[PDB]
Amino acid sequence: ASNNTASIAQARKLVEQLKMEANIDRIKVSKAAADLMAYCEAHAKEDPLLTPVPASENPFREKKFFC
Amino acid sequence: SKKILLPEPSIRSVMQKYLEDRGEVTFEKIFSQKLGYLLFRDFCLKHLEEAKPLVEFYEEIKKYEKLETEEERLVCSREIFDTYIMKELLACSHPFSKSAIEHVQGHLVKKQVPPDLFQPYIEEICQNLRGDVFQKFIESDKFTRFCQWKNVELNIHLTMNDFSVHRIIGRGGFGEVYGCRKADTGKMYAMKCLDKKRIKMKQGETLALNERIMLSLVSTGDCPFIVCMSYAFHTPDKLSFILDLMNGGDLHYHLSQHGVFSEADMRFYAAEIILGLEHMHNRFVVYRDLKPANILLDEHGHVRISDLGLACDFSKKKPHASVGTHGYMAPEVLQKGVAYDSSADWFSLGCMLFKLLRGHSPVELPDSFSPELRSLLEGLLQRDVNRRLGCLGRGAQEVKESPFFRSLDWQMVFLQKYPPPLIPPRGEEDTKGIKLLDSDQELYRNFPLTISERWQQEVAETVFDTINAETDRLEARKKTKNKQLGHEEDYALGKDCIMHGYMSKMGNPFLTQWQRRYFYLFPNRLEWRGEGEAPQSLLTMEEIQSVEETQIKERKCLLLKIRGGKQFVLQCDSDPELVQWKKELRDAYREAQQLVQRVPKMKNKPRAP
Amino acid sequence: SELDQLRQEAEQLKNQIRDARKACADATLSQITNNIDPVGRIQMRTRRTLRGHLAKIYAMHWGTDSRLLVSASQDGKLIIWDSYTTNKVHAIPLRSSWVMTCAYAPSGNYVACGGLDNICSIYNLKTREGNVRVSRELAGHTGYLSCCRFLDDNQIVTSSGDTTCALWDIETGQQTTTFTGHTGDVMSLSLAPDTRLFVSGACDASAKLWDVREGMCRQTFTGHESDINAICFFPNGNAFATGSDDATCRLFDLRADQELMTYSHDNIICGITSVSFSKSGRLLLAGYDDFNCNVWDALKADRAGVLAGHDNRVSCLGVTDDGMAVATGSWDSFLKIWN
RNA sequence: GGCAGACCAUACGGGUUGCC
Ligand SMILES: [Mg+2]
Repeated sequence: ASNNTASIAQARKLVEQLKMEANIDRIKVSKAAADLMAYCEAHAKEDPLLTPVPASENPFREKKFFC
Repeated sequence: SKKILLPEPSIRSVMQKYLEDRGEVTFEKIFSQKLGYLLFRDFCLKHLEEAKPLVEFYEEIKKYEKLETEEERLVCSREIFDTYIMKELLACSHPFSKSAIEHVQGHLVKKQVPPDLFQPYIEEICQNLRGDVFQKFIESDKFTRFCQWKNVELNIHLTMNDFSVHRIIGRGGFGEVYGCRKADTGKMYAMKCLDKKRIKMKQGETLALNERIMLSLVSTGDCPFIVCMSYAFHTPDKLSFILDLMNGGDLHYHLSQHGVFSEADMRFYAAEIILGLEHMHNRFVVYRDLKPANILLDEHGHVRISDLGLACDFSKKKPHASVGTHGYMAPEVLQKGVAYDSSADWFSLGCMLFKLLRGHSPVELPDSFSPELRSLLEGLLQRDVNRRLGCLGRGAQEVKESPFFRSLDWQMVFLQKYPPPLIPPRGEEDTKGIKLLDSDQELYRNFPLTISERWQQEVAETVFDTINAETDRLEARKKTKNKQLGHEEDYALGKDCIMHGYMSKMGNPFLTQWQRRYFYLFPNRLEWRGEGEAPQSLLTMEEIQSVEETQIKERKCLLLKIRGGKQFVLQCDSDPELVQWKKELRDAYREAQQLVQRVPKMKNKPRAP
Repeated sequence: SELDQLRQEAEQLKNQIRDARKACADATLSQITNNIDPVGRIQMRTRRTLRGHLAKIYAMHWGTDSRLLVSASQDGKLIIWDSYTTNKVHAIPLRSSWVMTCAYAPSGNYVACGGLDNICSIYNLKTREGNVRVSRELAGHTGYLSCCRFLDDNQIVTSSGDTTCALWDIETGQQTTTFTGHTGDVMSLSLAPDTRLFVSGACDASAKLWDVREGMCRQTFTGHESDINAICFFPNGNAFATGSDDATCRLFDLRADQELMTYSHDNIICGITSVSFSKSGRLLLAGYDDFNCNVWDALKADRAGVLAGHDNRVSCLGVTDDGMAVATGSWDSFLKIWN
């Protein structure tokens, strides 16, 4: 008797973990889409990748006075 | 002029490892090497202060045993006690044990002064000094200096340009004896140069190999009653053994000058050979050639032994041949299919002793002799083995405790203290039908090697100190100039670096362009630098397949098998360097590449056909 | 037969927990997104040429002040560069050449890293002098150090090759709590912006969420076929995505508790090394094996463009906090920037 | 018987051809 109760504690630790994850209330797929679609569309205006910003405002191109 | 120049500190990290894998890397096996004592004292005295008192202690114990008389031994025993033993218990920093002190205590009030009086302490001097002191020495710049010296030991390979010959002093057999000098330092040695083409002619290749092999085992610890070999080498047309050199002459030549010899005269001289014989018998060798003509003398006049020639090993395989000078033979060697041992020398010795008295050779003895000498030479020259001396169990000691050597002590003879009875003064084309074969040059490997010890002495007397400082003199002016140029703490400082050193790569396997750079080994890479920069050239261990050695225009060099369908070039300065790279080099990459498979991020992409 | 009473009560749990997910799931993102405007082809230009590291580069990290970064490389050194000028601020060698991950503090004052030293090594940039020195040595895990991420200049969390993460207190150098849960070796971990939550991946092919303060797992995410190399978080603190040696990427929501979108083109065989979102979040970038990242319309899952320029495996990447440009760590020993 | 040569020893002088 050694690995009998060793795998049991692990198997019991599993059912503890399974019941933990099942507890949470969930939300439908349409709810997440809009929240984060709207988030993307809310902050899409202020993206320097999506909005290719002017050469001057861009440092790695040509921003003037540094140091 | 020519003078040999040391390597650099860089070797330490390379060398240190070289030794560690052998085992000659402890208190004893460094100290033993008298240099490894010298640099130890140079360290222990000048830098460490707990060691200094045990060194002047130890040095003055050697200057007690090596003293002349026994009456003057007490004068120095009182000089010692009051200080080196007493003083340390007054400051109470004497760590030495009870029974250690109670031996010297009881016997220095009893006053009896045998040389093994202070011996139980000498082992405790060792005892304490190998603890930390030894370790903390290792971490010294002198310990470094050693490595620098020791490399030069394993780099030493000899030529004929290195030597400055003066005269000639012998012809016989395969070659001729030259009285040589070492131009690097400056001392007289004996070159026994041989002409290679005459050995294949006579077919004396068994005896030539033998005469080499014997010199080594004999020439181990210093013994001034045997002309010891120092260095050995071969060149495409010559072969030479480098040994000690002496002026005097031989006993056959001075038997011509003086004539017959006295009792107290021969006693001294005869005592010289017995210890030479002891040194031969203790390491299992027989000379098989005991003769007055084959014995030399130096500027002082003390004696040694010459042409080994016929000396063959009795170590394990006894030779049953009829070998020897036709005259000084025992009745054992003469017989066909019968073995013998040291008896062959002891008989030849007694045969020689007669000739050093009368002048010829014939058992019966004369009239006007002394009582003790009859009992001696009858024992030496007895036909049986069991009845003869030196062949019962002891060997050399049966000669020692004889009534002839009764007045004389066996420790003073040992040091050339007894004076010499009299002083010596100081005022071709036969073989042109044999060529250089390739089956001949195959058996010349395993020939050229130098004695670790005998060389270490060569420097000790000559120019160790004047070089020591002169290299130090430039080790400062180097780092001084290195500082002037803005310093760099040696790259491989605090990291997990293993070792580093020097090597020469050819820039690309195509041109004839050698560039030499400095290298740093790592667990996962190899970098290297030139004269000034910090590394900009690189090689991983992932990038490597395997590593072999190879001959390059007769030079053993390193191949660096590349993963990307190519190869790389290398070369070293000294011989051993090459090695210690290879060992941890071969391991580092394999263990590097071993654990590449176990990691998911670091791995090579899995193969997919 | 209690081991049997647990296993048969697990298959019923697995199938019933997954029915709770699929009872919620009726429509997909592709349906949600198909309506809105497309991205258009975003094709950037190389800007900077960071000659520096000689050996292969692994993990990097972005300086919070959007002009600096620390980059780890096999060469046994960690470099800090000025992205604007092309000047190497400082060059530092590690005590152990087995490096894997590098990090950068939020303040931009202290820094951490490590690898097969099985240790997170940490330093200070500006001591009471200027010469850079080791601050502390962190040990605990038996295996290697996969990745490490800061809380502030007093706490931090790592991930290791003994299949566990751990929180650390800088002051002491002791584990605040421990995060046992993964069976496979842990690889990449991602911080929450709020810094009270975190997610991580492993070789078992699962993603797990973790309550930071407590010290336990909250959710299990199954889907990926092969080893899960990369991971990153969405700005709002309730969404994240990952890359893998399967040669696909996936997206996940937390309240909803499942996979959302798969990013699988049929002309893609090689794996991802580390992934990252944009500021807006719509853009996802995967550290591909073919020496260039591909952009993804994280909404529709269409390929936007590629950053061809490297000549060897792309090991990692990152965005500036202000979304200005993109770094790229690669095995060709180079770091280029794109905008 | 002496000398000379051959064979060998050679950091050394002791062990079949020709000539009186
Ligand atoms: Mg000889």
